[PDB]
Amino acid sequence: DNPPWAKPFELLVSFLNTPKYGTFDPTPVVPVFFPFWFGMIVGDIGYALLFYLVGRWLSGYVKRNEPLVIDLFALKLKPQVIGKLVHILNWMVFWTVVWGVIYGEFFGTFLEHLGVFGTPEHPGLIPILIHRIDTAKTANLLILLSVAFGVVLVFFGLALRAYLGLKHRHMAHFWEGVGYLGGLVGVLALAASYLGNLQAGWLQGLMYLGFGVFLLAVLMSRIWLMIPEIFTQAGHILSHIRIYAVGAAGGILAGLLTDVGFALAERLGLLGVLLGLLVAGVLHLLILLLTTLGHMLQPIRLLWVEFFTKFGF
Amino acid sequence: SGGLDRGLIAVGMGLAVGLAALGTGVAQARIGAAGVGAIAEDRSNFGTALIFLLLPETLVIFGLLIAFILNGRL
Amino acid sequence: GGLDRGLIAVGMGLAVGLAALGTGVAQARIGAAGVGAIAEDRSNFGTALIFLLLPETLVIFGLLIAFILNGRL
Amino acid sequence: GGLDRGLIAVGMGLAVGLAALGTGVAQARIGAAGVGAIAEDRSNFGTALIFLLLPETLVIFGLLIAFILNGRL
Amino acid sequence: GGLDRGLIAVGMGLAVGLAALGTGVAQARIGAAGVGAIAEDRSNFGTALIFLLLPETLVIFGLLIAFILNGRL
Amino acid sequence: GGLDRGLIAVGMGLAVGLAALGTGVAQARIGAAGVGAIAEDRSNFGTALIFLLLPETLVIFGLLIAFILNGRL
Amino acid sequence: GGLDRGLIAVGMGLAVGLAALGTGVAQARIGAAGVGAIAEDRSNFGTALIFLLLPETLVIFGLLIAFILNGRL
Amino acid sequence: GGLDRGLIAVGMGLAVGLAALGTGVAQARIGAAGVGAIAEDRSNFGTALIFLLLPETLVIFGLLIAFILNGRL
Amino acid sequence: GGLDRGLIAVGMGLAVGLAALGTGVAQARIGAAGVGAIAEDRSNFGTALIFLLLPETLVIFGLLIAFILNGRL
Amino acid sequence: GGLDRGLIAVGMGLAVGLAALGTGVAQARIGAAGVGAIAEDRSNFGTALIFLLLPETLVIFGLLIAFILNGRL
Amino acid sequence: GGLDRGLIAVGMGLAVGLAALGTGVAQARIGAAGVGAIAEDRSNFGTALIFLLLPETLVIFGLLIAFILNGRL
Amino acid sequence: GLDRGLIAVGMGLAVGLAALGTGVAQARIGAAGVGAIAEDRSNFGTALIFLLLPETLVIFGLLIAFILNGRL
Amino acid sequence: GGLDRGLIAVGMGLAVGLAALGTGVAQARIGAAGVGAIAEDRSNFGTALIFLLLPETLVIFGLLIAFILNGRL
Repeated sequence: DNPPWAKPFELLVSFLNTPKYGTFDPTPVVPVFFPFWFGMIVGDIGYALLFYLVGRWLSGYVKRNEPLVIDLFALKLKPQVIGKLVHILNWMVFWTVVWGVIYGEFFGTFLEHLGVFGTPEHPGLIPILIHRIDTAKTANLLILLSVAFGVVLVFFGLALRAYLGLKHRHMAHFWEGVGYLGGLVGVLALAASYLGNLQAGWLQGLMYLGFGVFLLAVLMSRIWLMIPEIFTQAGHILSHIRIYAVGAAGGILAGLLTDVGFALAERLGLLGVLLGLLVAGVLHLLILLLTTLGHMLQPIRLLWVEFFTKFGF
Repeated sequence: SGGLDRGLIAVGMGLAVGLAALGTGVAQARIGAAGVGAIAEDRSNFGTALIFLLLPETLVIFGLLIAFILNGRL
Repeated sequence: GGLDRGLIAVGMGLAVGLAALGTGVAQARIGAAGVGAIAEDRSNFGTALIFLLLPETLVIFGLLIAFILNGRL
Repeated sequence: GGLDRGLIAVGMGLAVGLAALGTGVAQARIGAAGVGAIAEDRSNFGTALIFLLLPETLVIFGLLIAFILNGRL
Repeated sequence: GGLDRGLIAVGMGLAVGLAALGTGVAQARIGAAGVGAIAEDRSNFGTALIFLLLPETLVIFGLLIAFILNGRL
Repeated sequence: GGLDRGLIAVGMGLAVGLAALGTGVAQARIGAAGVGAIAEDRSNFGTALIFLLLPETLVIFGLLIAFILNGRL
Repeated sequence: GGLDRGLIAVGMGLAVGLAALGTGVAQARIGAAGVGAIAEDRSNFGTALIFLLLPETLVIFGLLIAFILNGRL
Repeated sequence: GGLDRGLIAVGMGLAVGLAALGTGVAQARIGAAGVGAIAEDRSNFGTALIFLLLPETLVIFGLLIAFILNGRL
Repeated sequence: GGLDRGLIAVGMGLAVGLAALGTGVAQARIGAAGVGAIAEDRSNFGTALIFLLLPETLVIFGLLIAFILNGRL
Repeated sequence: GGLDRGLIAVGMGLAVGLAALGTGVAQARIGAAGVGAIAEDRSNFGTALIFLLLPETLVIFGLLIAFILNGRL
Repeated sequence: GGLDRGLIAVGMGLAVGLAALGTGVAQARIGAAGVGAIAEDRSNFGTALIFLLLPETLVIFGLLIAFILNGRL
Repeated sequence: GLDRGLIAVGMGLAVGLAALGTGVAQARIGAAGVGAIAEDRSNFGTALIFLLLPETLVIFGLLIAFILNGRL
Repeated sequence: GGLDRGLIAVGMGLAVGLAALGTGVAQARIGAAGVGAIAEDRSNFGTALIFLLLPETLVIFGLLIAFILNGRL
């Protein structure tokens, strides 16, 4: 039982095993999180328009509700899976365009021939909030954003495990969740201190308190499982950098493809703009086909592993 | 505005990307071989085989991340 | 200009690359076994995915030490 | 300067070559399995082509790293 | 102003990367055997996980050496 | 400025050589499977030839990078 | 001038990393055989664990040499 | 100075050596399959020889790069 | 001054690491065979231990060379 | 200068060595298959010898490149 | 003393380490076959021990070269 | 004076890699020959010829080493 | 003036070590086949020992070149 906004993501949740009953439903988490960092990864408004065209074709199939059969993958989704996929794709492409606004470089570095968006050297054009290719501020900012998303998911999952242990009288899992939360808070404080900052005495107390909470949880659940698991949880926190790395990869692909296109058009022909755009579009389609599957897998991979293995399942 | 340090940074990021791609290819070799065998056997294992094939891409992804950080230091 | 900057970059790249290579070497064999188990039983997905995602701690440590070196840059 | 130029050339050559080596390592096993499957069934051609063309992303990443380095030149 | 720190970082990268490579080499075959045993019986998950967590000592000692060298930095 | 040209040559040689090595690594297993299938069926010569000639894109890109470095040279 | 300290660090890192690599190479096949035996009999744990823990002497010697090098400077 | 000629010699040597290594890696398995085929049927000789001589294009490209470098020096 | 001590340490680390690598390479297959024989009979324990500990002479000689280099260091 | 001839020697030696390594890697599997075919029937001698001596073109090209480099000396 | 002394140490370490690596590579397969033969018969102890101890001549020659370098330096 | 040392490095590298390649060849060739000997006691000569054939690469490496030593 | 003695030492060590590695690679499979034949028949020890000791000529040539370089020292 879910609201109609979360009904298509029930497919993604129920693709895996059913909940073990008396357990919270992680279904509404997916519409909150998955399209957000999917759009953060893509940021390519032209690719988003391509996705919207694909969604329009799939909605045409919904009108043509008789099944879509792809013998290449042996896939049969007559009304419901295709309707849910259309809903998911539209909800996802919305945040793709929204994060592409911050990712304002449109369909690659198209600013060379006629600059619509504007670098900070050109305030007359429309500004871009995050400079994409610049590395001084953008790299640190997006790495910290990914780390913050990982911390938010870690806190939510461990708090949910603790609450489930309280409700189900599963107190061992409650102590595990509390100790993991405290230990990871201490590890985050230690990492922030090691990044380089003064006033480390106040972070030292927080790290000591987190380590004490973790030590209490080890004294409760002492049987050989705790500290390798918390190391894997720290690695799971670090695993969220993917949403920046894949996005930077996509931006570099699009920018260098546009650079090759404008090298063909502007620098040699001065009239072969259409031919250069055709070559750039062909390369863009090839790159899109090769990379889209991984770019859409990595966020749902992050959810399915990181949040769900902690929460239950 | 650097000198030979910029070239050494380029060497380091090239090594990082190349060896990360090498590790990803090493994983994808056996995983894709098993996946193609499963596809030829059942033809319904496409989702699992494709997911298992696309999972090791995180290695080259993070190598590219480190190279981009090095280009930031460049 | 300091050559120590570029050499720290070289060491960081070596660490990341060889950690990724080790994780790939592990994940090749583990993923092959996992795909075999999946094709066999269709219900071994949890154990197969746990065993496949477990050896990523090597590249996790490698990226940690790389970020430490980049901070000391 | 020129020493930085030559070292950048060495780095981009290493990146492209090792990415090509990794994709060759993947495509060896994948192509062997695909050729066997096609020789058996002759209907697995599309799946074999997909599984063989997917590893090219590593070469693409190495090439773009090399092109970034060349743009620095 | 000396380039000693860069060579220290190179040593750190070599140690961490080769330790991670060795751990991955061990964990490949050990994980394949563990996944096979899990698919066969599934009652030996404790031993399968123990024999996979055992080779982590190599990368642990690599981390120790890197920590020592980073303290020397 | 001689070291600039020399290191450019080293980089382009490394690129083309490692691209050729990756193509050879792929073509080993691909050609073995192709020769086996051709001996078995005698009619799948075209598919085997296509799968054998397909992974030469790596050495094509290596040659492209080498020629770019040559133009820089 | 002198770069002895960083080069000493390079040597120490090479020692520990290659010792860990050799131990991982041994422990791969040894642990696979041990997992197979402990899956078959569920009572060969003592011999399997002894045979797995014996190759760690390589890492022990590598750490001894690394400690000697660290104490040298 | 002489560094240009020395390192361009190193680069062209690397190119031909690694191209020859890749061709040998391919021709090992390809020639083994060809020898098996001609031992079995003794009429697959043309296709076996074609598949064996086909991966020599990599060492041809390596010789091309080395000849370009030799003309440059 | 000079790179004397650092390169001496590099040679020492190379000797220890490669000796340990060779020992691990031998002990991998030797220990796998020993574990198989122990699972078969459980009376071949002494022979398996002798055959497994026999290739430790490689790392013993590596440590001898290491101690010679450390004494001259 | 004082480094040109030595680096030319390094390049030509590396070219010959890697070409010999590649043709040896080819001849390993090719000669194994050839001896396996001869043991089955001794009438395969001419074709087996042709297939074995065919990858000698790799070391021929390496020797030609090394002779060209030695002509520069 | 200086660069030459350290490079002499590097070459000495390379010689002993690679000789030990080659002996380990040989002793892996030889000891595996010997342990199998002992498990079958146990009357093959002399032949198995002889065949295992013959590859030690490689380390013997490596140590001879290392002692030659020590006496030279 | 570093030309002499680098010439020695190149010579040693050439002969070492040639020996490595011939060891790689003779591994499988000798294994196949020894396996064939059990019935092929009559055909021992063919196996010996097949094993001794890859020595041409050591011959070429030694030729290059002799040339480099002459330049040395 | 020195500074080349260490490089000649490095070259001699490389020659000896790589020749030993090649002979180890050969003697691994050759001695495995020899031990199998010995456990089969116990009468072909002459042929097995001849084929096992035959590839040692590679180390003989490496030692000869190392002696030449030692005389050059």
